[PDB]
Amino acid sequence: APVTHIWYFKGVPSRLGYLLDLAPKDLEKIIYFAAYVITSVDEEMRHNELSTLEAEMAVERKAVEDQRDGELEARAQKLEADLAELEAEGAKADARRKVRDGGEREMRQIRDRAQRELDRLEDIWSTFTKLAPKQLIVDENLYRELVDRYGEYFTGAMGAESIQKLIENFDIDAEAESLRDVIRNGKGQKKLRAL
Amino acid sequence: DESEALRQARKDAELTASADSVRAYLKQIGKVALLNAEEEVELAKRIEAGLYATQLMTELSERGEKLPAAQRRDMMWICRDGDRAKNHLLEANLRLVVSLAKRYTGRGMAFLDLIQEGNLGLIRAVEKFDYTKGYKFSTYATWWIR
Amino acid sequence: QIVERFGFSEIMRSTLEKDNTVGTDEALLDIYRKLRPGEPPTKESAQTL
Amino acid sequence: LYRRVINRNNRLKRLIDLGAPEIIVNNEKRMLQESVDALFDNGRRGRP
DNA sequence: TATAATGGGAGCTGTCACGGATG
DNA sequence: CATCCGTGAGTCGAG
Repeated sequence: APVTHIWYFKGVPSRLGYLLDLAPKDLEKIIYFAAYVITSVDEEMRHNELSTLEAEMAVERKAVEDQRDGELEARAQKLEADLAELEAEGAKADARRKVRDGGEREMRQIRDRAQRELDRLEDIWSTFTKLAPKQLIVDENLYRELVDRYGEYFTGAMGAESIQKLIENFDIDAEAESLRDVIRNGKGQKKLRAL
Repeated sequence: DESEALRQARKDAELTASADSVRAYLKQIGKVALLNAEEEVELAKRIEAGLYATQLMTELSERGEKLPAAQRRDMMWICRDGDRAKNHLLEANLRLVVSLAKRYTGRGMAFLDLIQEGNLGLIRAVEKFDYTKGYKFSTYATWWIR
Repeated sequence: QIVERFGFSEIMRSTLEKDNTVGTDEALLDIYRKLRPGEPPTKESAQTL
Repeated sequence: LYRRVINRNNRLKRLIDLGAPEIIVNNEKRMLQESVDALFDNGRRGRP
């Protein structure tokens, strides 16, 4: 398994970091296997299906919401039905307030559980849409969910050999002049890091 | 009881990876859940099916002839589901190794190297496991890892 | 009790005021989060260490 | 140190061959990485 | 090599003066 | 202008 020369990685300024415009701390989480790194993406194939991929993701987002508003309804039914059942028993009205706040606690949880799913489903679609070389996906379960769904659309790897891949598909001549353009611009702090 | 703060706080810590190469491996193991006695049996059942579909096709490739597209595909899936089960059991009792790998610390060989070789014995352990005897996996493992 | 014991000074009053969070649970969790990141914060795991 | 690397390089070989889960294989690799690192420049990264 | 066994463990202590990256 | 990490801090000899 390929392995990176520590002289070029940990020596500051981090030569590898500068080369790939990768962060010194982000480089770490990669080489030593703490965070996956996107290696290459078929942007075209993404585009030519982006319309259909959106609709599909959408249907899941709807079907998640639909259960939520349904699940919530049935609890609201039984919340009102129980409050009256303890009323037919003639319980103290204060003893019903316990049952009241109980329901409102259960419904909140339900909504939050669903909402977390929808936020995850959001964080998934957002991430896939805006995917590109040199992106770090530190969250694992996302990346697993990211491969399972759209694994045909990009190339994700991890560790010292992924960084090997990044160097192969590195265009020196291109990345060079690109730095010279930021140099031609007066903007100091960004000219600093481009110098 | 469960605040939104904690729920955000928990994912923040868990997501960040520590600097200690030892700790970072521990945290990885704690993900998969320990196995129920009958859960262990299940995987054993699958691996047996999985391990066997493989031995079928192995000698067949040498002799030549092969299964139809319907049989081979159905045969092939067991071979995958099996090789997937095996990987699950290993990840389950991956704690077990590190349990009795701490005990050989400070003996002229590193902790991690101890745990690895440890896992290396665990891989052989799950292969020759048998669920016919009602013994949990943990006992036929320990003797193999040690 | 914080106001009681250390109230004679303005620097401690200025401290309890600028205090970010309150609550016995939220304090233990807070310290746990800054001591050992990478580990799930139980209310029983921050009380223990 | 050389004896350290080759021990971990070889152990990777056996692991890859045996078809180990990714959690095990990667752990070796990571170790292999710190082992080459420790030999080239010790103490630079992490504890010596 | 079949009872069952499932997440580590020592930390290290009293510098000093500087450049570069960050603020 | 003030922090954090990594790198300097005399020579020979002796045991």
